[PDB]
Amino acid sequence: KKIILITGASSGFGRLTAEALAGAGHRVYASMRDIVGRNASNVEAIAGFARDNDVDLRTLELDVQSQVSVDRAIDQIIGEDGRIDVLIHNAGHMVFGPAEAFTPEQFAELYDINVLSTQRVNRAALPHMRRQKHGLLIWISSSSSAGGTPPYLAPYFAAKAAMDAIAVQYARELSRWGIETSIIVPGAFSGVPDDHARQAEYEAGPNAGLGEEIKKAFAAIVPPDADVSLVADAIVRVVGTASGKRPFRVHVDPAEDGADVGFSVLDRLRAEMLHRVGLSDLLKPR
Amino acid sequence: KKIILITGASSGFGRLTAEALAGAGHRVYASMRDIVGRNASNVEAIAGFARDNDVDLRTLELDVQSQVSVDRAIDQIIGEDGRIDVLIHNAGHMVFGPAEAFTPEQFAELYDINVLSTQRVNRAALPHMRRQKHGLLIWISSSSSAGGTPPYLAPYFAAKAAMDAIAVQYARELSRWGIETSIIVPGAFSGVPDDHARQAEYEAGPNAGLGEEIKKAFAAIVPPDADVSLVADAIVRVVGTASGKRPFRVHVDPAEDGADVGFSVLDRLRAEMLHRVGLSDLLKPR
Repeated sequence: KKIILITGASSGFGRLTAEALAGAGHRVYASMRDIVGRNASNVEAIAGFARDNDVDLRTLELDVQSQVSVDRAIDQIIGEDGRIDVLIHNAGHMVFGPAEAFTPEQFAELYDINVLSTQRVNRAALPHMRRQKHGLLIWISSSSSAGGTPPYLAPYFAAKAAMDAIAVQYARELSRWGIETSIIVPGAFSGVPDDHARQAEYEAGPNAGLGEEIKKAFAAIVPPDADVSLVADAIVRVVGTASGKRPFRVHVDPAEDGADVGFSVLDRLRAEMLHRVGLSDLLKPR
Repeated sequence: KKIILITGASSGFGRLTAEALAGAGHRVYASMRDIVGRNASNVEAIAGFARDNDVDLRTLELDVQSQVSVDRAIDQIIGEDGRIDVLIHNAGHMVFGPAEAFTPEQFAELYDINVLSTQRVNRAALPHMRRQKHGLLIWISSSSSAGGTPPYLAPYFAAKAAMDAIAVQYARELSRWGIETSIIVPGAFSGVPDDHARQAEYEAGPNAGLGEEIKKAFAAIVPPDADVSLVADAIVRVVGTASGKRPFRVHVDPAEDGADVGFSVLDRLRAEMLHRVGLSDLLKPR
């Protein structure tokens, strides 16, 4: 029985994952921003599930955009439980529109939400996990960072691509500390540009209709019975695998956009390089 | 003879590329920050080359971290020449150290320099290129976004990974406007963490010596005669290729870290997806 923290768990993969892990008997902290306001109903929904099923599912206020918020929440868990066994980076947020119409700040904000968030959380949690010389980081990545993708989500896909690159780096840099990494790669199963005038130029020029054309074409390739719970069940299986035998990436992509193939080539090239330079021990947590 | 703007051209690939393009007879704006202070010598070096060789190489103040700076510089070129035929995104900056020891702001700053920079420049330049219905964006990407890589450069590799994802998106989103894209993928041929205490923990724990071990192991695989001018010559060749027949990516990687293989798989999967959804026209500028 593990102590687990998941970020951005108000709904989506985050929430089903927190519930499935708690179903598997773990002590699960399902964290999220603004539990008194914006997420009050989600808190109620999750709390009701936890009591109805008699599982150790707890909700925790954790705003990943605030270091002070993050620090407080990590201190609560450590003061209560002594450690974190599994850290699940899931907080995220996407957008749609012509990249040119998104402002520089918009891209920055996206980075904040999808990447800087993980760094705040890691900088808070990692000191404790490093003292244990043991632990598992799970990152919810995205098939888009190495598979076929639609146009019109650039600030989002950029941030996710950076997030996966960072996950990979930590995997190596934490391995001598005994910390394991597993990256979940979900396929296809939300803001817009602030520059309305620029977007209107796109709509009246050669890209007229492209936005809707993209949404429809990409919706159409998702199997109608594709279920987001597949991701939660992949995660319960990772957590339930013996230490040292966890997969590095798990692909859950009913639309089969190819990230399984892309990443398995990238993963192979990256390992090849570490063998080549005499650093193959970084491929395997101590 | 083309009108060309290159960012971050004070030295490095940027500078040799500006000189080679000017050698090929183009009108080249080699832009950079702070030409009166920090880059005054670089300005002198470049200006001396231009007069000695009698080439149309011009230096231009352009601070990619300032929208006002960017706008001014683009207005100067357009007021002088009427258009930009080739836009070369090259401004960049790297760092080395354990990812945990870099602060959230540090990662943000890196993103600013390596990604938000291109967005400021694109938002300024693209309206003009779109009116022409013609033009070429060249991005200087990095073998690290799809090849074997060292640990200890996470904020940098993250930013470059996002930058490549963005380049790919613009390639599709600009194609109906007639704008071509080519991405240069240079292999191996500089700040540090602000959190000294955290870095000192890494140095005294299980990652003792890893920093130097990485620098030495990765230096050793670069062929001693690998020359950075290979990149400049690849770019002159792209620019000199007929419109509509430019390669999408050009790999220049003497250490052979595998990004050629990684990207050619990713490129294939991405095209496959656009054919699959009926958007294959996005693969080919109008």
